Amino acid sequence: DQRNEEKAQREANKKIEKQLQKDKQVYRATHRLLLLGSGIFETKFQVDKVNFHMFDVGAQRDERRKWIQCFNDVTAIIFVVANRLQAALKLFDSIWNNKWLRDTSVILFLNKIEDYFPEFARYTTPEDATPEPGEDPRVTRAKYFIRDEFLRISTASGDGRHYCYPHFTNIRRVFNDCRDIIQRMHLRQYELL
Amino acid sequence: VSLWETVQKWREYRRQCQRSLTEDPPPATDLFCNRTFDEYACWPDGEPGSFVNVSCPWYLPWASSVPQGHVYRFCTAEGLWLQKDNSSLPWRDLSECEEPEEQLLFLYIIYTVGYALSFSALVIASAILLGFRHLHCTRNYIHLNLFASFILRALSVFIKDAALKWMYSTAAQQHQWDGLLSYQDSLSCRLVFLLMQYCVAANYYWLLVEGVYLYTLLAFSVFSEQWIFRLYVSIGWGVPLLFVVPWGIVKYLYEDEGCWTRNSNMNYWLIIRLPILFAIGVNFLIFVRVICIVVSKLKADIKCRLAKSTLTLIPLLGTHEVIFAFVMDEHARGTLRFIKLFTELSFTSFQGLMVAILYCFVNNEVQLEFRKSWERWRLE
Amino acid sequence: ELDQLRQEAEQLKNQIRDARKACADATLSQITNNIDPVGRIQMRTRRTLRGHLAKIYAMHWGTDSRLLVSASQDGKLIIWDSYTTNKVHAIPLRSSWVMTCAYAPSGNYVACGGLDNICSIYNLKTREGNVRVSRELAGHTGYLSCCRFLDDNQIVTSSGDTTCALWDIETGQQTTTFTGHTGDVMSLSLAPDTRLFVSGACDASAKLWDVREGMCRQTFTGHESDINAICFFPNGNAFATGSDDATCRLFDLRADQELMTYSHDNIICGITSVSFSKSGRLLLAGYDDFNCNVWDALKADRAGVLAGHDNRVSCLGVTDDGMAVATGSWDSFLKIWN
Amino acid sequence: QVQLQESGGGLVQPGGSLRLSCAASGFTFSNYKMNWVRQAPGKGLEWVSDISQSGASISYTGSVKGRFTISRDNAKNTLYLQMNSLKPEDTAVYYCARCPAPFTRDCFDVTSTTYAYRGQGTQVTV
Amino acid sequence: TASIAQARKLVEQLKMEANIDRIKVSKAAADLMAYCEAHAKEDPLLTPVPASENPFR
Ligand SMILES: N#Cc1ccc(COc2cccc(C3=CCN(Cc4nc5ccc(C(=O)O)nc5n4C[C@@H]4CCO4)CC3)n2)c(F)c1
Repeated sequence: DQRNEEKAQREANKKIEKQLQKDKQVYRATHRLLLLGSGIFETKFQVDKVNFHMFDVGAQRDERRKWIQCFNDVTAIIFVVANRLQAALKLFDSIWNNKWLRDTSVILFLNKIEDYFPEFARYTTPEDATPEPGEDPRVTRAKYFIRDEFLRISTASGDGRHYCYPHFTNIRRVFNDCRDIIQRMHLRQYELL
Repeated sequence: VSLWETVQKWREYRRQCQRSLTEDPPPATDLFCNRTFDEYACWPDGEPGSFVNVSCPWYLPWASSVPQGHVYRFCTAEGLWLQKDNSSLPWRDLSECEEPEEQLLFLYIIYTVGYALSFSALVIASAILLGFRHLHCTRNYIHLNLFASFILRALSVFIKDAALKWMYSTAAQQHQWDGLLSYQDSLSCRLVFLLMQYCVAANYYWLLVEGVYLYTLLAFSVFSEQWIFRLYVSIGWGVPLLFVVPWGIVKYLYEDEGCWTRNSNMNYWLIIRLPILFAIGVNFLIFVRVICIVVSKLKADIKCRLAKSTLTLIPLLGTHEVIFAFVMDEHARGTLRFIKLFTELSFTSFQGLMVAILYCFVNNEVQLEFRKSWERWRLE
Repeated sequence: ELDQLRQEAEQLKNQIRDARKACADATLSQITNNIDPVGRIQMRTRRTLRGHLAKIYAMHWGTDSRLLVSASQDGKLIIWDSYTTNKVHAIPLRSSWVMTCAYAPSGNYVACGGLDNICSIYNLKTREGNVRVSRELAGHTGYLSCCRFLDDNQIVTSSGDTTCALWDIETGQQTTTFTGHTGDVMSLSLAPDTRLFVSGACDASAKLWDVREGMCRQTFTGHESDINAICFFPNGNAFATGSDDATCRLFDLRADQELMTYSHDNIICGITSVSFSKSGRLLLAGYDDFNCNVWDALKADRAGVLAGHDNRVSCLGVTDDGMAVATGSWDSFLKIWN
Repeated sequence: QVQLQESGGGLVQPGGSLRLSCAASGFTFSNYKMNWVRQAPGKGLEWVSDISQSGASISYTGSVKGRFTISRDNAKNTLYLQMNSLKPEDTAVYYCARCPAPFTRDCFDVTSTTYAYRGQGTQVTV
Repeated sequence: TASIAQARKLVEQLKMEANIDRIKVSKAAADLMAYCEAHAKEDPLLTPVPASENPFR
């Protein structure tokens, strides 16, 4: 009889569809954070009762061109760095100028001079940001110069669909930047910008 | 002071003439002109050979100007009035009482064209949203519900427009149509007016629902999609029901006569105009908050982007409704309020055309869907 | 020994190129130009499956050609039913990115795997309760990209750490190990005898492998860019490969070289996933410019276009009897073509 | 197979210029954004410079800004790198490398875990 | 050093791929033509068929 097996199929279909509705609820409550500089480090935590599953990569063969392409659905790529700096600039340019990373806004972190970049002496320093007390003005100029280098590599054909956010080393700033990326993505949904 | 208040004062004088025909004592002589009412003057029981020089009644727009116009009708010695022929009416010297509408008809035409063009453009927009299916998101469900609200508002104004164009001045010219106009004020008048006001208030509440939903997706960022969509559907078709059903109960239990527009209470329109104006104020607050969010994200070229943002968001969440809410403060000054609200209703109802132009040309994903469908039709 | 070995290897590779040139007396198009083509074959969207949240990266048909396993990136393997547009089982995970999915040749086991290096095998019997990992095959050091069941007892896993290995289920260790590649490995396919198989590597070198040999038989260094697509011709002799350089170099094992290059001038984008039909004449390829262009096998003509999706396609399976073709794109839909 | 050959090498004095021609064949030269990657003894692989398919997008490493000159030959499918104002710490194995995908800008050849589209490399000892 | 080990494995791979036979490209194309002419009659998607046998209708 087709009727009994078809009714059982409808009942199982309704059960799996209610499971998919619960999964849709918990997935639209889920925000993802790719972290790069088992086989994956799923760091689960909540901030202000909002889910932020942070994902770090560990033991991986680092030809990144084949496993970055499965990260277009992420909300924010956290790109923390500290020669390593020039390779970080090249990797950030490759992430910024990929064909399928146009809708992924990259949160950028910094850490940590005259030999690696001899063009540092020809920089005009803005006083728009108040420095922390007890800091060398030369080190402050170098830090904001690294920020301006990442910003000029960002704005070099940035396409307007995603924007970088350089920061300096908490989690509250990560939450504020995730709110910023969500609100800018929804304003591009409603086309107000 | 116009023909609407003229016909209202005519209906009041008709009720007074019904009272007079209830209490009109004849004289003590059987040969007399009997009681009559030819729908222009309430003639009492007259005497033969007497020039009954009663004045023209106070419902006319010129009888208040010249109150000395005494209309004449001769009573013959056979119990009938002077007729002078059998083809015409009984003869009456009405030559002593002879001595805005075109602008009202022009307003009627321009909002008729506005609602018709908005109806056509939003049927097309609903066809786009139900045919492409890449536009099948939750905010697109909200926009489709708003477009359906505009379509039902166009249907409400089309079912209100029955004979308003061709009954423009035929009441005072032929009083058979004037008495039929008072017969037109029936339960169907109340039902059509209640449905139209219900759907206009529903359009305001769907504007509030879309504003609250957009502010929620910006600031709140907490949602369970099926329950939130069902709650917004329940609000968007429940609070117009919740403020129209007691409105109709107040109508049915407090109304004496008429079609219940501005009669005697201030509560009749206080119940219906407190939450709508409060909704317009909440929408203005949501507008100010969203504009501050856009200014914050823009400062964190400039004026052109801000102008494009506000000229996109005003057809979505209009401050023109706030301005016209701050213009037509009624306070029971409803004597010829038809112009006062039809200037509002004519300067509006282009908002459906504006949002149709927006969500059919300006939206880049919708334009990409048009280009994609054109490319697929070329490849087929 | 590096300089003289370098010169000897260059001389021997030039001898291989000269032997391929001597075998290449004429191209395949000039000798198969006399074949009258079938013509323009259009298709029509028949079904639309709506049960996904993230993008769809991989699908796989069944041997009954009635069921299919969909791999999303929310962590849910969803078994779809084709001709009744319904669902059978939904398989959850603790991870998210499911980079591969496979179906058993008898219809009893479903594989999965991603960056988490856990190749889980889900039984399709469900005796006591719901679905559950029977045994796990976590032995790789990189990631997992594509796996296909030979039989119900073992499965080969193309990994990302350059180590390809065959995995018996009940042992939990490597039965054999194939490390002949240099770069990453994206996809593989299986011949209909389930003995010989190939491996699409990311150094423009396709390698013929075998279980009983323990060593590669042939090597096809014909492409110019990385390879993201590879599939056998259904006789078990030839195989087509798809790369990102807008070409589809058709290869053959017994012909030792390439046969036909699908380099269209209006295509400057890559190829995602290729497959053949039951006959093998309809080259069903997955491109990057939002459509699946149907190509001819022997005449190299665009017989049709499959533009029913809205985003990048990632997987393209064909039924074992030529019934339907369901392409899984990044739009969270499964358009079934007929 | 993408065969890649270089030119030059040997012991050179600090300050003398030397050409670096990348003898490349087997592929369409006008559809890839090729680049240079050097490998110092005791240091990982690092990017040097690039040139686009047209020839406009030319960038350099921040330490060798202006002192190096990169140029490509579209007709004779080779890449001509010119070293000027040499420095004894800048000597390395100059690998002629190629970015993998056509008509794009993303490049992942800085990874030292055997990216198999780099050249065979020639040591230029400064 | 593992470079000499990779070099010896590459030499063994070259000898192992050089110790095989070579079959004609025209014979392979004739085999492909024979397979296509054999299975195009039974291919459902190639031949335009009515939707009665197709369960997707
Ligand atoms: N009695 C009578 C009568 C009928 C007809 C004529 C013919 O001459 C003229 C002259 C000028 C205007 C009119 C009009 C008549 C009926 N009107 C319908 C209508 N639409 C409305 C919208 C808002 C509001 C409001 O917010 O107050 N009220 C509305 N209303 C009125 C509501 C529905 C019941 O009262 C439209 C204009 N008619 C007459 F002389 C007396």
